[PDB]
Amino acid sequence: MASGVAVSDGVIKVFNDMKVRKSSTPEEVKKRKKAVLFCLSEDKKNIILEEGKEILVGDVGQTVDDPYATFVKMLPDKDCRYALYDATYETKESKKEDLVFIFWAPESAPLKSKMIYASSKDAIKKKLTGIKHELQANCYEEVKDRCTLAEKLGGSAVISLEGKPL
Repeated sequence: MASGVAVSDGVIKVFNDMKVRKSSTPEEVKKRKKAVLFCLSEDKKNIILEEGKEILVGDVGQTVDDPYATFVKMLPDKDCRYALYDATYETKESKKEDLVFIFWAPESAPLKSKMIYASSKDAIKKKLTGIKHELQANCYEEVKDRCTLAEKLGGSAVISLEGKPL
């Protein structure tokens, strides 16, 4: 077995909402996932998503002050996983959102949950179909760096990455 990994479909199901967003009123658009932290199944060969690991956007104003912090927070270097963060920044003109597949691949992760992901980075995109943007890091600094997510929107005119951090 070369490509030891098989998405559970739902990965696309939970992502289908990220690509299309799926909003309407102010009581919904706010409840948008700002970092769907996925993860490998138990068999260690089935790309799936998590249930208790998915940050939103409205949280920034609800109870949370900085979602980007929640990400790396539950993004240890020993837990190689996937993620799709939304570049909800505020440039000198208006706010924008660039879906960036935050590829959490900590080189120091467990080989028993890393050899797959690394060799699965392509299996995942097999369904994503060359996702628009993305960001893969192997360090808390690289993942917990505001400038990092500001490297695919236009820092040249970004007065804020979250209306505060920048």
